[PDB]
Amino acid sequence: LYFQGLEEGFLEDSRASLALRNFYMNRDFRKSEEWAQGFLFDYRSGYTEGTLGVGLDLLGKLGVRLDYARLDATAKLRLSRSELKVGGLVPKLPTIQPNYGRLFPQVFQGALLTSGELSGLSLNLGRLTEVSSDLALFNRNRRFAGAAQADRFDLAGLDYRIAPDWTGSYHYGELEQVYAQHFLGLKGRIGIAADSLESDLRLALSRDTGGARGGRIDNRSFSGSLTYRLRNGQAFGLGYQRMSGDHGFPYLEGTDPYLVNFGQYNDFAEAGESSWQLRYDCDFAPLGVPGLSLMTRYFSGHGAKPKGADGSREWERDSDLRYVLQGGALKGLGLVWRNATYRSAFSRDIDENRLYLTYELPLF
Repeated sequence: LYFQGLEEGFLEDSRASLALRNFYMNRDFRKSEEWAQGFLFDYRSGYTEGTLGVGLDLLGKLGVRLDYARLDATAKLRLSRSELKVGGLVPKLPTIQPNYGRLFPQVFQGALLTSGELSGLSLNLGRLTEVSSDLALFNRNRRFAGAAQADRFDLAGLDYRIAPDWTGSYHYGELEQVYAQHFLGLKGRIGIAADSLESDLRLALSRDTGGARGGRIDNRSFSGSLTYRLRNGQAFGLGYQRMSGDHGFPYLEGTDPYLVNFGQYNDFAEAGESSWQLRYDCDFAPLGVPGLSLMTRYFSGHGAKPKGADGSREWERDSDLRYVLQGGALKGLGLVWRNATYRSAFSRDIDENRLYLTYELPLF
C-alpha cells in the first residue's frame, strides 16, 4: 500500500500470463450464434526506483471468429499511498463496471487516480475519453431519447471502512453533456455464528446534464441484497430493486449496470419497475467435489413503464454450472455453462446459452 521505491523493480518484479478463452453463445428469439477463440497476453511491470515509481501494464488481445487484434498500454505512477494510471483502463466502479460475459471486457482510455493516504479511506478521481469511438449512453428498449455520446466521462469517489465488517461508498459519474449519476452504498456482514449474513444496499440518482443529448433524464434507483452464506458452501440470497422517476437506470455502452437484480440477459431497469430476486449457490468442494459449483437465480419484475410498448411485467431464470479440473495435465481447465430464460410483456422473449472454456498460463 505505501510505496517505498527502494529497489529498481520494473523488470525484476515484472509478471505476465497468457489467458486462453473459448466462448460459445446461443440465442433463441421468441435464432443466432457466436463462437470464438481469444488469446490474452497480460503483462504487469514492477516499478522503477525512487519515491516516485514508474511502471507499465500491457494488454495484448487476439480474437478469432469460430481476426481481432489489440494492444493496450497503461503507464502507472506510484507515490506514497497513491497511484495514477494513464492509458488503457478497466474501471470497476459503481458508475462503470466491466462486461464480463464476453470474450474480453472493454478497455477505456483515460487517467485514473486512486489514493489511500488516509487510513480506512480510499479516494479516486478519473476521466475517460474513449472506448475500445466515444463513450455512449446505453439505450436498451428505448429508455432514453437516443444513445447520446460524449468526449469525456468524469468520475470521483470515496470508499470508507466504517468498521471491519462495514463499508460505505459514495461515487459520482458524469458522461458529459448527457447525464450525471450519484451513488451511495453500504455493505455489511454479521456472524451467525459459524455462518454469515451479508447486506449490500445501493441508492443512485441520475439526471441529464448540460446539453442533455440523451435527453431529459430522471432516475432514482434502489437495488439491494441480503445473502445468507453457510460454512458448508451454500448461499441463499434475496435481492430487491426499484426504479423511480420518469426514466430507467442509465449506464455506459460496454459496461454492466451496477445493480443487484441484473441477470445474464435483463437488468430489470425500466422506468417504474420493481423486481425481486431469489438466488441459490452451492460449492461442492467441502462436500466432496472441489472445482464444481452451481448457481441458480430467479428474478420477477412488475410496474415497468417501457417506452412505446405495452406491458409491465417480466421475469428471468438463470442457471450456472462450473467445473475446474483439479489435477492432471489440464489442471487449470475451466468449463462454465450459463443458461437463461427471459420472458417479458414489453420486450422480446429470449432463451440463451453461453459456454466458456478457460485456461490461464503464467509466463513469468
